[PDB]
Amino acid sequence: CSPGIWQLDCTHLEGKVILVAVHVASGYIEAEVIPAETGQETAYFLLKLAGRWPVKTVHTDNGSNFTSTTVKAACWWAGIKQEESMNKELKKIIGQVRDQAEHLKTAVQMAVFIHNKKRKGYSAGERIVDIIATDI
Amino acid sequence: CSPGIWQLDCTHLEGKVILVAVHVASGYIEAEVIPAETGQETAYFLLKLAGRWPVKTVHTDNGSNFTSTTVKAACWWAGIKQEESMNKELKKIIGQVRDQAEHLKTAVQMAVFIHNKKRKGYSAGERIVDIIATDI
Ligand SMILES: Cn1c([C@H](OC(C)(C)C)C(=O)O)c(-c2ccc3c(c2)CCCO3)c2ccccc21
Ligand SMILES: Cn1c([C@H](OC(C)(C)C)C(=O)O)c(-c2ccc3c(c2)CCCO3)c2ccccc21
Repeated sequence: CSPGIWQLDCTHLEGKVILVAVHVASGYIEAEVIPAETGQETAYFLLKLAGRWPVKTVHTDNGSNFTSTTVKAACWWAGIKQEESMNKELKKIIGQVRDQAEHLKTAVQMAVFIHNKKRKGYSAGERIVDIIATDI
Repeated sequence: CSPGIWQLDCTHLEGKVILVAVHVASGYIEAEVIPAETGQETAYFLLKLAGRWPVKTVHTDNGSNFTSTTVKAACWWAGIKQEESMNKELKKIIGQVRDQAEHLKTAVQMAVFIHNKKRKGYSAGERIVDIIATDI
């Protein structure tokens, strides 16, 4: 599909919030552990994401995630418009690696690493880079 | 140069710590505002970075940044080996945009966005994506 389409959602583990972004065209994932499931966190995350990738449109499974003024401000400034089982796979790898790390965020980043590097025969990271490069 | 070489340093503003990573071959920047200039923050940042890009070697202007056990553990797990004026340009853009945002971290991410999108005639983001894709 379009190379600038992303998907953004939050999942929960150990009473903590995990913000997950998926480059739909590729399956590449970015994730962060946030204290509160607030629009301020979502907006800051969006700013980080747009400065790194060409983000055209963002989809979500909880539309109310994108109603706060802070979120709309972030999408406005970065020129972003609104528009899986990835949470389940990521939760799988997280469960697999959880005991190697004290904090949940470390295991989250470990799982992101594994998922993006996994070969399927390019990997998710290779796929996102190649799609965005080709589009150039 | 080699597409897997990164540069990592911390700068200071408003009594806060900004961790800055530069993809040397391209000039692409990632940055985060951290509470303390500790090895734990550096290690977590490195885990995030390696899961997103093919990180082979990391250089720094403060070698003692990479002596903590936590840092070496992160480089071990991700398979990372040790080995500008970007801080000044980034500080420039940050100064330019600082009044549009309440928090420093928002202005930092704004500056990262501007720098990575700036045209020079591809941009830094386009360059990193194209280098890493070509290397594929
Ligand atoms: C607290 N802590 C952690 C780690 O937490 C941070 C990443 C935030 C530092 C955590 O939650 O277990 C590490 C550590 C660093 C790297 C690393 C791993 C664990 C596991 C996967 C591979 O990479 C570590 C090492 C020596 C002392 C203390 C440590
Ligand atoms: C506190 N706050 C912020 C912003 O802080 C966060 C990003 C952490 C939310 C800050 O430091 O000024 C924003 C805001 C959101 C997006 C955005 C900008 C500012 C400026 C550049 C373009 O993008 C915002 C909006 C409505 C109410 C409160 C706000």
